[PDB]
Amino acid sequence: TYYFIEITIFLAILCTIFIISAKNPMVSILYMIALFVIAAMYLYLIGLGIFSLLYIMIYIGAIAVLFLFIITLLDINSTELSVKSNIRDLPLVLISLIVLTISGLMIYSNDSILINKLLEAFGNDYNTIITQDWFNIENTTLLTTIGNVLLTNNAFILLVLAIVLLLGIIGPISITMKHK
Amino acid sequence: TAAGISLTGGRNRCFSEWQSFMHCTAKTDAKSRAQCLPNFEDYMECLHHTKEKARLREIESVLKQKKEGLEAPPVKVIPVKAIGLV
Amino acid sequence: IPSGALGQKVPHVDESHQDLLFRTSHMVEDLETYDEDSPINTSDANT
Amino acid sequence: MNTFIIFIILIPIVGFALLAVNILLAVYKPYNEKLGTRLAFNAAFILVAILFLPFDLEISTLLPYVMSIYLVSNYGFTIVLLFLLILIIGFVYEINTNALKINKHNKPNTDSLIYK
Amino acid sequence: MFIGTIILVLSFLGFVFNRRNIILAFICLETMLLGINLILLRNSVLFDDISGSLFAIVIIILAGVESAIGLSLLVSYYRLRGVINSYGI
Amino acid sequence: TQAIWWPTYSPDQVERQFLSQKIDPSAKTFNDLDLTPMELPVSQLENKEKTFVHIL
Amino acid sequence: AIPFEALLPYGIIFGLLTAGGGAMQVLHVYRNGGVRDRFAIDQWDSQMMERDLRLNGGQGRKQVDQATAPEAFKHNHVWKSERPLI
Amino acid sequence: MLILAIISLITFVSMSKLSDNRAIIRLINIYLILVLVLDSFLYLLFLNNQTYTVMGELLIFNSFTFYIDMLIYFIMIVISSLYGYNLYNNNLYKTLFEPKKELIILFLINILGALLIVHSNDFITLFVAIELQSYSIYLITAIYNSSYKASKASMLYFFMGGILSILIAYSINTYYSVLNSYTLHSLDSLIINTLDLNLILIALSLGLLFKIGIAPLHKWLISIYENTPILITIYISLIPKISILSYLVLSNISINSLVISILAILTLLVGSVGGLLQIKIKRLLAFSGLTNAGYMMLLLLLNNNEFSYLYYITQYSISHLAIFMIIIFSIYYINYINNQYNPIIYVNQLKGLIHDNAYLVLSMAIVVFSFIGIPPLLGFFGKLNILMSILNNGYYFISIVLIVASLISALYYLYLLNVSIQDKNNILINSNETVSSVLSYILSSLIILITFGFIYNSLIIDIFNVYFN
Ligand SMILES: CCCCC/C=C/C/C=C/CCCCCCCC(=O)O[C@H](COC(=O)CCCCCCCCCCCCCCC)COP(=O)(O)OCC[N+](C)(C)C
Repeated sequence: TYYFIEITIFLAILCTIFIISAKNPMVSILYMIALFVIAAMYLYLIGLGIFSLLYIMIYIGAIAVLFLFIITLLDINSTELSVKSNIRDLPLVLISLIVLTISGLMIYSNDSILINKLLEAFGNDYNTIITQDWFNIENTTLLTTIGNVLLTNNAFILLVLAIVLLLGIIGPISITMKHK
Repeated sequence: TAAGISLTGGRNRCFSEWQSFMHCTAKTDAKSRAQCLPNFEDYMECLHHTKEKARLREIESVLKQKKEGLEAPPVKVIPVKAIGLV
Repeated sequence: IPSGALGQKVPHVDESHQDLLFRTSHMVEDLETYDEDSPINTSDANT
Repeated sequence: MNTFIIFIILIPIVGFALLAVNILLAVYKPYNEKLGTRLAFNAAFILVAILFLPFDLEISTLLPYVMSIYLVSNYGFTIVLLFLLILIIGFVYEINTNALKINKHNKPNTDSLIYK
Repeated sequence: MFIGTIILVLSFLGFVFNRRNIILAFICLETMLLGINLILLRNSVLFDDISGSLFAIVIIILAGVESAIGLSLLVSYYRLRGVINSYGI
Repeated sequence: TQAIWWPTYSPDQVERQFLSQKIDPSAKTFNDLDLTPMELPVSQLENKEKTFVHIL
Repeated sequence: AIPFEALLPYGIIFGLLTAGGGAMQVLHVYRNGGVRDRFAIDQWDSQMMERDLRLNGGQGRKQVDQATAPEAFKHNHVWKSERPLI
Repeated sequence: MLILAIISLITFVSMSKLSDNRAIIRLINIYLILVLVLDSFLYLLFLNNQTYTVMGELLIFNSFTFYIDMLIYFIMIVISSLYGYNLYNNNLYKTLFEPKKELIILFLINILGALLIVHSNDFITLFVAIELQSYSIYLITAIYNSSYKASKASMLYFFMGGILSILIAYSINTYYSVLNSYTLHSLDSLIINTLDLNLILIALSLGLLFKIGIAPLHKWLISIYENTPILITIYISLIPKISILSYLVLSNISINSLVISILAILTLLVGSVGGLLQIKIKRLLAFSGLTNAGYMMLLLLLNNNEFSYLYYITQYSISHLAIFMIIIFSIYYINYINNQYNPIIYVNQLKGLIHDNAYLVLSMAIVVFSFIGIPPLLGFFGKLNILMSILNNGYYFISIVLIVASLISALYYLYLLNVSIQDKNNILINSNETVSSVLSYILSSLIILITFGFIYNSLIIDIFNVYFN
């Protein structure tokens, strides 16, 4: 049970390709819900069990529900993935795939050197040593510290965020009412 | 801010190297910053472990080519079922 | 002749530019009449 | 290897088994008579699920606070009070505007009977 | 960093070469935000701090609000045109 | 697949597939008894949509 | 008055959940070795449980009380080596 | 005090009827005036470039940012006067210039999000404020939803703002992955030498800059500015420009960058020669904004650019504001009103404007020659003080490209003049109803600033010398 992270990486690739090539618009949206589940798997896998259920609650249970709710009672035309339509795209898809992929891998590195910048992204092989220290006396888990720092050090960010939630109330109402 | 706050609300893993670098930067003005280059280096490889990865690759390159391998007090691996068995 | 900052021929836009041959022309989004919002083009829009 | 994951994998085994039992067991035998544009909708239908989400995002924003409630005592309390009241004002916007109503288009035609 | 980078890149290119409908563009936007989340939360775990977790919990809420705003924007796009084209807006 | 209660394919049926219709000429067909058998063999609605109402 | 027949399927629901809870409690106590479960475990108490598995010798929560620790206790100490996190 | 206005306002607007909207805007207009007059004495806080950080190194308040918020309030007073006052009392201008119920809500929320960018110190304050102002521009674009062009423009602006917000988020977390930090106060003159922060900080600046309309990705914004109605587009052209540029000028993370110099050369080129053969007045008027944002991308390369910036900002703001208000006024004299949201489109429709209200053409000529940079007017000293910073700091090819770009851009500025001073057959003699006293006084104030504002240059340089040094 070593290669779990590699498996989630591969399954996420495959799920995005099934997102962007799908018969029916909501077959594509169910593949997105599956990608959210693969994400939450990776987040529990890395050690963040809190966030995975936050993803399942907020992204799956509200955003995907809103999205499916939109696709139901609105009319959306769709062409399917013809080969006549989209292999005119493929040479720039290949060039931009390799370039954007390498370039996203580039900025984790500090060299003057171009491909020493690149292959330090693959210098991964060393197993981190986890030590126990007995300095912490209480059950401050991660949600507790998020609640301490949203509320003391970044209280202003929480209140500007309240203004953003207010805007998310006012705006959709203001569009779709047709006042008398 | 949340400058040095860790997941448990304590100090993070590289807090002490950062606080040494800020102790450096507090008592210096510019034109005199070239002397707190080591503290910053100590901070950066605290973050990313670049020099330790280089050192461990240098030692693993040598232990791969030995027929003898390891003549040392070795290290044991256990299953999680057997931490205090014997 | 109306001119267009380089001495070019530009169209004088009267009310006679929104018919149904001027409907969905081939053009740049500049130098194009047939606006989609016009009191002769909507003309019982949500009825 | 806990008793948590046998559940996660075993509930599908329950389902896969039962719909197998029926598909394996029952008659298919269909035909034409057995087998068998778009409508418009009011604004409150789409509105209930669009404005649902900003209240849901507030309810899970209270969730970091109510776990940290002892540590931020007297101070995070007032920050949360201000947060809640800022969102109560957008809610009183929403119910003063009568947004979520679907209202009936035909009245008793109140206008009186005059003559000549 | 690999999973977040590749979901962001594949999500971006699926957004860019979308010619088939409009809601693929929405869901490719949301999966881009997911990939940004993945990269940041991994960095927070590796650096032993909450501040990446702070930016991640804030960008969750901002992604939700942008989905609500933009889908009401699509509904108002649809009000006057009872059809959504396949080629795009 | 035959060892089931549903009507499985017979093995002598692929055998009959290679065989084909060779009919007796010294017989009497449909026109004996007076019948002849039956033989085996986007741009304008967008703009009309532009005058309807879709959200009330 | 009271229909016994109406409340008998409630009686079987009550009995099934009662017998399930009782059988499950005895299964938990048999797993622990005669004591109750720990229903909310800290990071501190997680580290304390692995330390006591190290100290008692093999057993789960045998809970030795000895004066001074044994000989193999100084040598059976564990670090955890976690994979690259690709 | 914006927060007070929003909190008060949505409470008050939910209970008003739609008959009261215009008067509500008048109220807010006067409110903002007394926030300028009664509260600007806070400039005394910022003596000798004393800088504060507020909310735990979260917001940064210096005198630069104080000037930017004063400028944003002045412009909001002008724009809210344009919505809250009638042009004429016809049954015509009531069906043309009509505010929605929730327009001033979105205005004040956007002014809030625009202030929290310039006042920002950390990256998550920057992010949250960028999305606050971005959602507000989405909804200000989409609020006149009975319009095909504005609906299509709001959808386009949603997707193109979503990409360039995810690029900013990628750059921020990419900066976080190499430095356990959120501040650019972290950088402090030594880290930049021993660390390659070039690709990070330049990708940050680029993702911020493509929302302004810099040159490879300019056409989508020109289409949004042509498709929005004439009152909305004077606000959404100005406010993201001055907010995002006032962020990127205060934070000097692209000093002597080769990419920003490439895109500044390209911006000056494609804006000058892009709007030459164009016949719509908002198109013509938006490529002017493209060039004048290029002149700011130039100052992004600079260290210590706060005079040239702030002078050319209030220059461009007054000139921009006045040239949109003049073509609001010319709608009374055109022979052809189409398109209720956008009643004047083609620039040949103002053709006989010297024979009907010649002093409107005097107004127009003054602000157009200040766009060109003619020395008695205020735009000249803006271009002059930009050149004094470009040449001081070694950008010699950039200087000649600036000069050629200004010469090419003078053609389509003067094309407005060339159209308006011309013969027309049927001229006005006698018109019964008058333009708004309150609202033509604003245009005259904006002209008198442009013409006679060179008087106060030495006063302004002395007050500059004390509060920023
Ligand atoms: C009761 C008063 C209430 C407050 C009124 C404030 C309104 C804000 C309006 C902004 C746009 C209108 C232009 C006004 C320019 C003001 C120049 C100035 O003074 O700005 C200063 C220099 O600006 C700089 O570097 C460069 C600034 C460049 C200015 C270039 C335009 C020149 C011509 C117009 C300005 C002169 C008009 C004077 C007309 C009598 C920098 O900030 P301060 O802390 O010293 O401000 C203090 C102003 N107080 C005392 C009135 C609060």
